Amino acid sequence: LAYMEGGALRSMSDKALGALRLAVADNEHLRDALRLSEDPKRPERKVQFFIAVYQHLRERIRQDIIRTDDPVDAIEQMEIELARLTEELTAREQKLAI
Amino acid sequence: IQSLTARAPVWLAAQDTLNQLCEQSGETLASSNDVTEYMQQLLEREREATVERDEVAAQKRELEKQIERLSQPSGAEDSRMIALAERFGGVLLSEIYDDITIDDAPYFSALYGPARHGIVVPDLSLVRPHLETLEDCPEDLYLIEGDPQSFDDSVFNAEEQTNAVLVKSSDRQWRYSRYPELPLFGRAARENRLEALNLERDALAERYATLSFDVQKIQRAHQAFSQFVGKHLSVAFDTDPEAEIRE
Amino acid sequence: ITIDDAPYFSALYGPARHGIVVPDLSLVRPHLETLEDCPEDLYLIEGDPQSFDDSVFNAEEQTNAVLVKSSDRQWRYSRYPELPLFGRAARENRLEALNLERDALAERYATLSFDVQKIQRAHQAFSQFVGKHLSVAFDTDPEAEIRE
Repeated sequence: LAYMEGGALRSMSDKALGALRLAVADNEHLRDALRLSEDPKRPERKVQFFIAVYQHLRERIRQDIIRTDDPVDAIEQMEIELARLTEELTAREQKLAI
Repeated sequence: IQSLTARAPVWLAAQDTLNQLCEQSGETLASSNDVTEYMQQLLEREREATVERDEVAAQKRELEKQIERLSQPSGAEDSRMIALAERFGGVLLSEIYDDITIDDAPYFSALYGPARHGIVVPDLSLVRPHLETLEDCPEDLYLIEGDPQSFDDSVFNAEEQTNAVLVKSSDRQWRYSRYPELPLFGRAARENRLEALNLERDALAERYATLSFDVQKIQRAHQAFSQFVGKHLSVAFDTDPEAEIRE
Repeated sequence: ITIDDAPYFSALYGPARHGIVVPDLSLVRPHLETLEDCPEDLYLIEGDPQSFDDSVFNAEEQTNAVLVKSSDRQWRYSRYPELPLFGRAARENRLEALNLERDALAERYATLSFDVQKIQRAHQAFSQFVGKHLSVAFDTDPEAEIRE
């Protein structure tokens, strides 16, 4: 993005914030951090929000079965878990039927 | 300078995408040809993992089929044994011997032979009409005559031997039943054994899930590489503009 | 034995289909306790291997099935199987059909491999082009500019 004027950057930021609004509807702490982050005179808050995201995304890892501190690398582990749980669901359905 | 600046953003985005894609892999890419050999290695790993996954899946399916075969009403040839059992006022012999001990279970199973799973019908004349109708049934259906509640032991030309039983099934004909393990009769701990089968299949399913996830990961990596090359090759491995622009 | 009655013979014999024609029965009883690898429900019959008399059954023929008084209070109902243990005649045509299917699969694999080879070759040609002529690819003719 180093070679793009500021107006387009503002537009992408606006669209991303619009998406985040829907995305973080459920959470309250992340929602509050986002609501703080839009003050143009406190830029660091935005950065903090990102940290607050990753930080949060780490605590809810459920590290009991996951290890990757980086949430980006935990998508594979969640996919593994969904596959395993689909197998377990099939087994449970058969057991309930019998 | 303006030409290089115009070229810049495309090159920079390309470099970032390529770096992410390669770092995701253990290897670092340096050429279009190198990307092609990486694709070939990806295909090799995929065509391997799929074979192991299918083999594990076949083993798994066999395990669940075996587990089910022991399920209901009392683990037996319940595919048609059910209808064959309630359609006539009889009771499964295996169920009749459901509570026999694990020790007497092998002896009685060997004694009864292929007739272990038979159905007790004191008349044998209820099945006489329906016999012609039966075209969907186990290739060898077994029936015994007596009181289902208190059936008297089938009279046999039995002859017990060490961990086995000889029997004379018909004139000049002997069947020698070696004491089986984990028999048909005594279907109380056989439920425990099908539980053991479930335990066994747990690891099979775990391994199958790991193989399936590996297959999915390789597929997604290949698709990402394809999309990359679709958007990316035009500027891949080209010189850095930023240094030129600064100079 | 004939193909026609082979399913009948198999249905009649049941699990006793697989049996050894030992006219003595005396080598088994001492060795009976000595048999451990043998099939759990081993079947043995007394008869002459040179001329094996028809085995003893109280057989009644139902439509594509049989009922035999196997023993007292034991009437056994069986159906006609396919590819019976008796009358195999080496069933060589089944082997041939399986070989036909395998050979068709191999031919299909060969054709697909040839197609993959051609696709690989085309890919390598494209890579070669983009490695050596991509820079000037699709660009205009400089002769007009030179003349201008």
